[PDB]
Amino acid sequence: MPRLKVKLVKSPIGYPKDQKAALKALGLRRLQQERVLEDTPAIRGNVEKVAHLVRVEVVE
Amino acid sequence: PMRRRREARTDYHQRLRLLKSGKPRLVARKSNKHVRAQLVTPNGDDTLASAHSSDLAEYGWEPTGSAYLTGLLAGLRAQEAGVEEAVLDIGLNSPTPKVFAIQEGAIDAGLDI
Amino acid sequence: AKDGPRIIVKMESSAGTGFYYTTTKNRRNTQAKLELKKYDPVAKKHVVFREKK
Amino acid sequence: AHKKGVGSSKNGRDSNPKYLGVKKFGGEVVKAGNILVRQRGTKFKAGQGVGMGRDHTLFALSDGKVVFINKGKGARFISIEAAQTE
Amino acid sequence: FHEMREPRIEKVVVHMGIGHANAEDILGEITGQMPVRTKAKRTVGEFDIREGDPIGAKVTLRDEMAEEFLQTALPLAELATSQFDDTGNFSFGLDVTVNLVRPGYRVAKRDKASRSIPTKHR
Amino acid sequence: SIKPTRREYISGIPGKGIAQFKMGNNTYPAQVENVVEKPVQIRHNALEAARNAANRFVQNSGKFRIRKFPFHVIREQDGDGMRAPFGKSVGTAARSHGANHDFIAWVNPDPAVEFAWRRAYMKVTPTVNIDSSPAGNA
Amino acid sequence: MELTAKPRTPKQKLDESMIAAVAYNKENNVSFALDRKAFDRAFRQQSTTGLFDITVEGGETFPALVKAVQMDKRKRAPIHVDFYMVTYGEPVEVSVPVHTTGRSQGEVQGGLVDIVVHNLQIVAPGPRRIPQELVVDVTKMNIGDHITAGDIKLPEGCTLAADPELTVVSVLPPRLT
RNA sequence: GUCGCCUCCUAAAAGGUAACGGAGGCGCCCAAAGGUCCCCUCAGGCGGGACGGAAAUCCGCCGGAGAGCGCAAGGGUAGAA
RNA sequence: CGCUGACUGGGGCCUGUAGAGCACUGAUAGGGCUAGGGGGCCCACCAGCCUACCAAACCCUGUCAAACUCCGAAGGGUCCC
RNA sequence: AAUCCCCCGUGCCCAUAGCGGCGUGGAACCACCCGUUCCCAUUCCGAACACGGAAGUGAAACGCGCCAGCGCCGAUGGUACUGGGCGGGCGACCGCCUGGGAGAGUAGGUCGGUGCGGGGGAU
Repeated sequence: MPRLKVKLVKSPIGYPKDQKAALKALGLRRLQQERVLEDTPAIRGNVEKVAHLVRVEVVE
Repeated sequence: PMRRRREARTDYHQRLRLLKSGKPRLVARKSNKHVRAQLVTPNGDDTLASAHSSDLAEYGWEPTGSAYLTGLLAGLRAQEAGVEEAVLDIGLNSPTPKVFAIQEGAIDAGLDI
Repeated sequence: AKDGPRIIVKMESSAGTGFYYTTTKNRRNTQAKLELKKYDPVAKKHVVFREKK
Repeated sequence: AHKKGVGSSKNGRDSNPKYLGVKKFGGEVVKAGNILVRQRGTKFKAGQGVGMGRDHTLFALSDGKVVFINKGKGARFISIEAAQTE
Repeated sequence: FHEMREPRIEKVVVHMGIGHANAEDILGEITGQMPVRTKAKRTVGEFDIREGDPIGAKVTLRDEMAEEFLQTALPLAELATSQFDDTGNFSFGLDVTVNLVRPGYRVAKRDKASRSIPTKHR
Repeated sequence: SIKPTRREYISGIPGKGIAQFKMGNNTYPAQVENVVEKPVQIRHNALEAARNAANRFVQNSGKFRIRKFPFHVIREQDGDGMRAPFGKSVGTAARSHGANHDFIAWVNPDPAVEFAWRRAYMKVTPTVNIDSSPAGNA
Repeated sequence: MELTAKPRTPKQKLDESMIAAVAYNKENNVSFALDRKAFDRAFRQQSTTGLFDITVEGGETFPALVKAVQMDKRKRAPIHVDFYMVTYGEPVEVSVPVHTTGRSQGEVQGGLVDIVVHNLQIVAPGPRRIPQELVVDVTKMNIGDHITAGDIKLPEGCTLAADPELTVVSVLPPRLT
């Protein structure tokens, strides 16, 4: 159940529409914060696309 | 042209005309030497050798009768299956006097048309 | 309509009396006093139908 | 009191062609595929086209409608498994 | 098989046509297969500009009929030479032609596998 | 890349007016030639010309071949002033797609023609690349 | 001559000193090897104009070399080649050159010259059987003359994977005839 | 100059967008291009003969229909409109 | 009203620019084969003759297109999970 | 009558079935064929459509096979273009990082593959 642990970086300030949603989606409130999830290609996708967005970590 | 637009003679599409609906492609394939028809009905349907000149030998009554019967019977064979109202199939040439013949078959055959 | 004495002339046609009429556009172009066809006035149904008007 | 020349300048107006309902959705006895009105609908989906194969619309009811040549008038039925006994 | 290539009639026309009414009626009496076709063009090489008129006369006649004609009509023509054209066939006179009929002729009639008639059979 | 109104409504179907292709002489191996790297609606005229002056200085054997040719064109001042601009044509050429097979100084041993083309580059306009072909130049 | 590689790495490979180049042969291929340095030398000789081969693991020392490729890129420095051998007695697709001399006819007297849209000659003689350098020049040149396929004049191996009358090599006015 | 409406291109590939940006058509008509039932296989090129030497008319071969459809384009499409 | 929404993963079905491509079309170059105009020669109704100048069309070597495309992705769409 | 070989009606896959070169089949099959008063029928003739019937024939359409010349199909490694991310040059533009990745271009592949029924051909 590869549990994913991402953080916040490079404010999406003014950056692509959607991209943001992928923000509020994955669950992204305040800045430079850390959240985690299951691999799930879903959640996965989003995040990834967000790529440069911040940082992903394989945790649990 | 597309396969059916460079050769010539057929009209298959004047078959698809009845295809739309009405009942079985009471299609009647001819070849003088004799007459042979099936029953292509919609849905990758099939047939039931309803009437053929050989099925019951080819007799010795030429055109006339042949048909007269081949049909009738045919019509007989089918209405045993569970059809009822079947659409005609000029298969080819113009409802020639043959044709017309067979035709009779069906009709007389009680298989409405 | 746009009444244009140009081979373009609008006309109708009675129903032997079937009573009234029914719409139609025309053109002297050919066959002048020519104009017949059947329909069905409130009068039963069908009925010969001259067109002239 | 007339109009001029050597000014080609001649904007064009509007249309509104589509595939409405695209391929394989909730089928409703209504405007099937469109790109030629006066159209003459057909039965179920359509697969005939200046392309080769065919197209299914896992959606079945009364009928749909054509577009005059394009797409490819319907006829290759295809009610859909969602048309059996309740 | 020398029972092949070895000939057996095949068509054979004989006609005429003037920038024109009836002259073809002199045509009907000599045979029995009236030709009714429309020549044309649009110039003044004879006063034939009219590009859509009925002047072309052509009394088709292969087999059977042609026979009676090849017959009662083959005596008054005096030549027998040159007038012999490639495509096994030839045309003389006020307008008449006839085509050969080697064994590999017909096929050229099929809508399908229309063998462009090989040049060793014809 | 603004281009024209159509190949037969505005200005399309011409000869473009120029001085044909081939010159110099044959040659099986010796690969002597010229190409570029610059992008530019190659200045027709300028073009036509150029190449030519090329022959002007040589004469005979050296594939004075040349693989170019404009075929579309610009437009500007004609009518009112500056606003709603109709169009008056003038000056067709062809896009020198960021480098490519220009013209060829092709022949056995005849640099007396290499220098030529050379003189041919000098000219031209958009810089140009001096080069050889499969093998080089002998 | 040598050239190695065949894993799955084109970018870096396609970079530095090693240029891609598939191991092509009737029936089988194998990751691209070779190198951007060998291509040089050899290629420099006369790619599909003679033929050799390299020893990679002594594997299969065979000929056929290149039947395609390109210095493509703008720069004019190839990258990503094709390689196919032929240990068979079927060798067809054989395109080897053909040279004249200078026979004086339209040139050293008429200044006139001659185009040679030909030069090469993709034919198919006696498989694994061709003179890396075949010459044929019956001479002739000047005025509005021209020679091409048809005439030609083929020695031994009777192929011609080609046709008659077509881009042979004529004589045109380097100025005027 | 120009304002309505029909098509192309512009629209970046769902749909759809300026420009006094490109080019071109319409304010008709056809009583029979109407409805069906029944039949047809184009242009063209080549080869052979009247009046015919472009350019017919017939006869014999070759043909993803390039002819065909009152009108502008574009889609269609002989199975055929 | 209450998990339906932007967004992502999956699955069909579509559009067909960029690119590329020459058999549709319109260019366009080097050339071969050829008949149209030449052109010089028997004086030339000769319509017989050779060949260095212009060409049409078919063939090879090549190349440009928004109102070209047998080819075709980036991607966007839309219903469902 | 509930297995293969063949021919015949005939369907799907819209050329890996088309072109064409040679060939083979007629006991069975099928056509060509033999005639034309009446059904119907040619703007001209029963050529095609058409009714009746042996002999004759496999020539022709046709069916199975062999042949790559024309076609049609068509990979791998490969280059353009580009969704996304970030750098260089005032410059038309160049490059990098990450997933997508064609046509043409050599290999080669093709001379259909497969449904249902009818006649037989295999006690």
